[PDB]
Amino acid sequence: AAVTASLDQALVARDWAALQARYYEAAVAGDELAGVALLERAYRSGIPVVALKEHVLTPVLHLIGERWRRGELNIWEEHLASQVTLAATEHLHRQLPRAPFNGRLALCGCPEGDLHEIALHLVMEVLEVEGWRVLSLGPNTPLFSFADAVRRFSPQLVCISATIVHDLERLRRDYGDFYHTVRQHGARIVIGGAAFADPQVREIFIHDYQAAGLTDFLDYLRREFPTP
Ligand code: B12
Repeated sequence: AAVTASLDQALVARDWAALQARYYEAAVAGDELAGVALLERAYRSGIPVVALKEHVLTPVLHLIGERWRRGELNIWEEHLASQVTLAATEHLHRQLPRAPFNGRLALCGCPEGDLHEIALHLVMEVLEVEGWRVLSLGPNTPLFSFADAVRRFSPQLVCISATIVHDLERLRRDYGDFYHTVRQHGARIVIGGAAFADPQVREIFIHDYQAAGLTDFLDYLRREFPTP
C-alpha cells in the first residue's frame, strides 16, 4: 500500500530512476509477478513499450551486470532478472495490438558462443508489433544455421544481436558463405549489441544497418521496409 503510493508518485512524475529501482528489486529477487505487474502499470500510465524497454529494462540490466562483475550479485541473480524480464515483456506483448501481417519474415539470432538473448527478444517483439513474422534461431547460433534458414525461407531481413564474440577467427572464416547466401536471396542484414563496439567484430559482420537501440531500428524498418 505504502509501496503502491510511492510507485504511482513515480509514474505520475515520469521518474525513471524510481521506476528502475522498483524494477531492479523485482528482477534480481526473481519475482516475476511483481515485474509483470510493475511493467503493465507503467504502460497503462502512458509509457510506450519501447520506452519501457529502452529506459527501464535496459539500464537496469546494465547495472545488474556491473554489480555481478564486482561480486555484489551472483550469476544466478542475473538469470532471475532475465526470467522476470522475459515474463514481463511477454505479458505485455501478448495483450497489446499488432499491425496486420505485412507479408515479411525476419530471421533472428545471436552468434556462436553468446548466450545473451534478451535484447534479441526485445527486438523480435518490436518486429511482430510492426506486423513481421519472426523466426528465431535463438542465441549461440552458428552462421551455417542462419544460412540454412535463409535457403529454406528466403527472409527479407536478418537480425543479429551480439553481446560477446568468443571466436573472432571462426566468425571471420564463416561469414563469407553466410553473406553470399544472404545476398543471393535478397535479404538485408541488421546488427546490434555491445560486441559491435569492437571495430574488428563490426568489420567482419558486413551489414546494411547497425542499430544503437529499438527506436532507430524502427526508423530503419519504416524507411527500408514500408508498410503495405
Ligand atoms: C543477464 C546477463 C547474462 C545472462 C543472460 C541470460 C539470458 N539472456 O537468457 C547469463 C547469466 C546467462 C550471462 C552469462 C554470461 N555473461 Co552476461 N550479462 C548479462 C547482462 C546483465 C545482460 C543484460 C541484457 O540483456 N540487457 C538488455 C539488452 C536489451 O541491452 P543491450 O544488450 O545493450 O541491447 C540494446 C542495444 O544493444 C540494442 N541491441 C542489442 N542487440 C540488438 C540486435 C538488433 C538486431 C538490434 C536492432 C538492436 C540490438 O537494443 C537493445 C535495447 O536498446 C550483461 C550486462 C550488460 N548488458 O551490460 C552481462 C554481460 C554481457 N555478461 C558478461 C559476462 C562476462 C558473462 C559470462 C562470461 C559470465 C560468467 N562467468 O558466467 C557469461 C557468458 C555466457 C555466454 N556464453 O555468452 C559481461 C560481458 C563482458 C564482455 N564485454 O566480454 C557483461 C557485460 C557483464 C559485465 N558487466 O561484465 N549473462
